[PDB]
Amino acid sequence: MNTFIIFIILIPIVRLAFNAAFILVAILFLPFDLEISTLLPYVMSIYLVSNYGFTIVLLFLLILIIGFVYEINTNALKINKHNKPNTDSLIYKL
Amino acid sequence: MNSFENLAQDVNITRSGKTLIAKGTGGRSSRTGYTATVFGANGFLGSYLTAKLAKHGTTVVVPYREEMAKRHLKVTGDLGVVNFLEMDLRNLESIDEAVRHSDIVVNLIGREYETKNFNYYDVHVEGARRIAEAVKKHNIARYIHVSAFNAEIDSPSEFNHTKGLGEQVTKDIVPWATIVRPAPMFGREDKWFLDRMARSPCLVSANKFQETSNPVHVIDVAAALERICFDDSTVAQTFELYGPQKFTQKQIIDMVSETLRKEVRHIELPKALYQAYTKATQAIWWPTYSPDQVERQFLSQKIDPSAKTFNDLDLTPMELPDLMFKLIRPYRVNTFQHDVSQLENKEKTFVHILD
Amino acid sequence: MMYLTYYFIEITIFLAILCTIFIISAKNPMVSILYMIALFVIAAMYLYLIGLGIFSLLYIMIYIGAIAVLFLFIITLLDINSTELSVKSNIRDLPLVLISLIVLTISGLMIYSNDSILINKLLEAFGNDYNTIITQDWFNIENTTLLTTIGNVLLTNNAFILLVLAIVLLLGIIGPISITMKHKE
Amino acid sequence: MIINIVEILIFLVCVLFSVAYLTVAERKTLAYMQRRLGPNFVGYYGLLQAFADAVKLLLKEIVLPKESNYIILVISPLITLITALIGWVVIPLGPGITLGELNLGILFSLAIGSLGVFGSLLSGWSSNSKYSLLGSIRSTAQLISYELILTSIFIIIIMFVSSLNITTIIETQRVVWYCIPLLPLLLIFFIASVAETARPPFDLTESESELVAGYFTEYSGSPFVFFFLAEYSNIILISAFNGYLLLGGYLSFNYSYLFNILFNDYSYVSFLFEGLINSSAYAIKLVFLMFSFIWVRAAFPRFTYDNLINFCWIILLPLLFGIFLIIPSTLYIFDSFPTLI
Amino acid sequence: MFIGTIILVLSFLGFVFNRRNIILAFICLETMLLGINLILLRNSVLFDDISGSLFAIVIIILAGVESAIGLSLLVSYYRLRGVINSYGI
Amino acid sequence: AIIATAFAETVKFSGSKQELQKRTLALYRQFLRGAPTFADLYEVQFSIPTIRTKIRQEFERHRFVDDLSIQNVLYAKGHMEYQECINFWKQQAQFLKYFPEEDDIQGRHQPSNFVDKFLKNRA
Ligand SMILES: NC(=O)C1=CN([C@@H]2O[C@H](COP(=O)(O)OP(=O)(O)OC[C@H]3O[C@@H](n4cnc5c(N)ncnc54)[C@H](OP(=O)(O)O)[C@@H]3O)[C@@H](O)[C@H]2O)C=CC1
Repeated sequence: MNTFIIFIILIPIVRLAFNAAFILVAILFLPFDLEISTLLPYVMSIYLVSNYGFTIVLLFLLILIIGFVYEINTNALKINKHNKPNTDSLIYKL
Repeated sequence: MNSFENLAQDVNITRSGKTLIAKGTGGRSSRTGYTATVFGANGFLGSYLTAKLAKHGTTVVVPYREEMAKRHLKVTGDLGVVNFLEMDLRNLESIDEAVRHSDIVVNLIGREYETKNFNYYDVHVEGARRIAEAVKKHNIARYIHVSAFNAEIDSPSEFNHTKGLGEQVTKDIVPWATIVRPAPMFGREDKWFLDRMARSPCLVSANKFQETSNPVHVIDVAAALERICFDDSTVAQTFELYGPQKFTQKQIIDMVSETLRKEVRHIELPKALYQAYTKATQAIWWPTYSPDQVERQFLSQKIDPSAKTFNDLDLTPMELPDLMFKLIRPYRVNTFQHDVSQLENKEKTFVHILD
Repeated sequence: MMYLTYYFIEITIFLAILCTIFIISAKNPMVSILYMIALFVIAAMYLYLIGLGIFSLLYIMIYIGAIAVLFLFIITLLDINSTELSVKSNIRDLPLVLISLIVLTISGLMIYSNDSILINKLLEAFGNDYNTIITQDWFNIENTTLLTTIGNVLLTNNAFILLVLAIVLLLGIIGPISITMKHKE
Repeated sequence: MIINIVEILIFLVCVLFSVAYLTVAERKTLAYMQRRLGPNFVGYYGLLQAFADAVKLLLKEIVLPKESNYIILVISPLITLITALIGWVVIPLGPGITLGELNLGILFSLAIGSLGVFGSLLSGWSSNSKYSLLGSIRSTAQLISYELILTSIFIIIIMFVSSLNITTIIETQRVVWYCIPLLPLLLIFFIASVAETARPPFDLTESESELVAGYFTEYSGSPFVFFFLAEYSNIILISAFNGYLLLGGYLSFNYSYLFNILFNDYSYVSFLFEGLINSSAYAIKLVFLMFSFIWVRAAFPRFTYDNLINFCWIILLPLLFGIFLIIPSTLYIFDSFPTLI
Repeated sequence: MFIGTIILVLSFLGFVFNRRNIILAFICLETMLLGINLILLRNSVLFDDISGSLFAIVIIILAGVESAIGLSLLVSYYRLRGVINSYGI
Repeated sequence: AIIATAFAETVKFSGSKQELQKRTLALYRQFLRGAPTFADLYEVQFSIPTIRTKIRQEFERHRFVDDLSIQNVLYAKGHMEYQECINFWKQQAQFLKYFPEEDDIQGRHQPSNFVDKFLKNRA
């Protein structure tokens, strides 16, 4: 019986439409989360992988920045409006 | 225009020598002349009663003990119609005050269970005697006791024993007393019938669900008390407001389950065990079943055929299987739509995902 | 006192069985996802029992933190009809369910051994009888743990797999966009 | 294991009482910023307001709507409180003066801040009505989108010190607090903290749903109370992450020369005065940052969901995936990669 | 070695004998991957080796990306049809 | 432009009885098809047939009206009420205004001959 062990037990026991940016934000959270979680071993082995695993993780991050670039310039997460304001010109046949 | 649907005439005269001229068409502003007194308007039946009395301008005196349960009665009439007094059966002056200026009195007192300050005797017998003696002293023209169905002076149930003693004492001090004997009442926010079968996690019967009875909608009993308060033919009389259709407990439960579309839970464990579990639950402060009521689970409704009925008042009492839909639709879960097939082709035409 | 914490692994085994049966039997799928979360927790428990709390936490912050958030994020938005577990529809599988259970379990247990006689391959799996001694040496000098070792090998010895997982994640970005996002313009 | 019980009860009392009076501190701080006063009538200067709101809500009915679930609306607030509370275990108030004292304390906090989302996820399923299930989705997308940004900062600073022990991360801040070399990360971490708690200027769903008939947290009774002891504790917790990551935690002026001058020996007085000084530095830092949550609330208007997701994935993330490259380079330039101890 | 095999087998059987919906199929896939990782990590402990934990972390990555792609594919199906009926794929 | 709501019809005064006959019949048909919706949306305590009976009564009310303009007015008012009911604008009270009969018998004495009206001063 440790104080962490005593505490981690005590506390508990005492039709529609959607925009596809709503769903992409979740679907894209996965890979970016796996990237930032795969970066943990680097930060905890950063000395032992001196200057080799540094370069390796940079090529890793650059490859991932590519996909981020693709996401931005597609404008995936932007919401798009249908009822546009008219910008044609007013032209009268004579 | 509105109508005095409760009165047959506009000039009425009580048996105490008061003249009561009606005023109006019979709406919120009208006055019936009458002044009544209802000793349990805070409860399930008396609430519907004061609503029907004060809809037409009848002055209503409402003794209360809790200030906060009652407030839902002031809505029922114009200013000055509903009048409130704080009262207790252990204070006599309070009862004389409540009944002094009344042409009509209505006793709805009675718990379905015992307490520390009131046993079944003290509340169904002595309280009736106190009210009767004051109804007699002041010589109130009318008195309308309500004593439970199946009442019998000596019986396995102490409740029905007291309810029978309350009958004979009232009628042996106030000879002109009217006595009503309603059968198990049902309706919206009922005590022990439909809200229980619809909410209680599990039912129990020390018998089988076999106790036979004739239930009745409470609004109709309130209509009956209205049609008795004003009809002076009903002095020294007795009524049996039971209902057209005989229903065993298991029949009611099956209709409740059908209408709810959920499987009501019933257990049917024996008598002594349930009687013990009830006895031990009487020490917590909130009402629960009490040892004397599982005793009444073995006592089906014996109807007295010598007493008047609904048909002596021009009433057409209602049927349970029709009204159960109105009363149980709120607990109806209504899971989802039936048979979604033959809808894919229709759904395929609509845009489900915008970009 | 000692043996109060002896059968925790068997408890987790029993609980995983329960959560699997509950995932299979539940009416509304949302409940089935909640039971999947219970299963990932039990797995994280078991991994702590055998000395890998780092993976317990990585599971709780990956699977539960993202995948199951997303599963609820989907079933909240989609009209996923169902058919509650029944007896007219699913009983027919009982003989095949039972045969498949017995065979697949006995094979999955016999497979891990190198004995030549069949029955002995299973009786070897059921030989979990003897305790493993743990000796203490003094050769480890650093504070290297499992995560540091994983970083070292993954970023030095197996760099190529890392630089391919980057492309798997590029697919995880780029495929869902192409599928969901209509580049009409 | 008696003193372990004593130490738990001390901690729980201190944290819960701090939460209760953070409610009052929120209201009085916000008031004086608005040139009014109060609560200052329910106690001796309002020091009993929070317990009055509680006791009123515990004597209140437990009412459940017809078409709702019971178990989900009940356990989900309870599990939110639990998950928010167990994050307090790994939080140090002195060098090893911690209940957990794990070697994976960062990862414990990071996994528990991932378990936190489920309260908002299960809220929308408490209402079978259709719009609530989209309002919860808006409020989940903000959290899971901003947890990427809080994490990324945990990793950026752990590049400086290669250990997941919280005490070790604080002890490396004797030389300098990590808010001086990474000052912009202080703003970013404080912005994202305010977002993850769904606090203003990031209170989109509670407002957008306060207008509508639902899509909010329409609870009552005890679940209200637990949700309001889980919001005002996740606030302190996220403020603590800012503290022990960037602001030195329990660190302060070197109290070497003072303790040398005044004591002469290691007694059970010096240990007390030391733990007082450490915790006081940790506390005043939490106070200034809780003040900052309130300060921000009093000023800035609200965001919309498009402005907010755009803020995250198009402005913050690029800067961070840039910082992921500049800092390892900055260490490699100078031959200063930290060791595993 | 036991718990992993059991979750794997039961989840394969619940994948195969699911006449009800599809989210059970997704769940059974994820549980199969979980049971694999537990088998492998048990063996990696008993051997005191690292290749097992490496393949485990790799499985976690790949499974998360699997679920991402699967739940975009489902969203495409739903785009076109509007309802994911019990017996449709 | 301020666009019309869901079931809005533009007000158009027909010049003939023969066209308004058709328009009224379409309105009656829509009321009947929509009566179950009028039972679901409003928490109703009676039958769909009783709703259809009341609808038939309300259309029999003005069955013998030969002035064309008054008929056009009646048709427009009826389409207004259909739009009010099918879109969930009305609440229960405004709908059960049309069903006094279903509510419980109001008392006992409902005078129908002279003498009772005289005793109640309603003659
Ligand atoms: N409802 C049924 O199914 C049946 C009812 N009856 C009888 O009809 C009457 C109906 O009462 P019900 O409709 O059941 O709802 P209640 O039984 O709750 O009505 C009880 C009323 O009696 C008052 N009361 C009870 N005990 C005392 C007391 N000791 N001193 C003062 N006032 C008291 C209560 O006042 P407060 O609420 O302020 O405490 C309440 O207003 C009762 O007499 C009952 O015996 C008979 C057969 C069946």
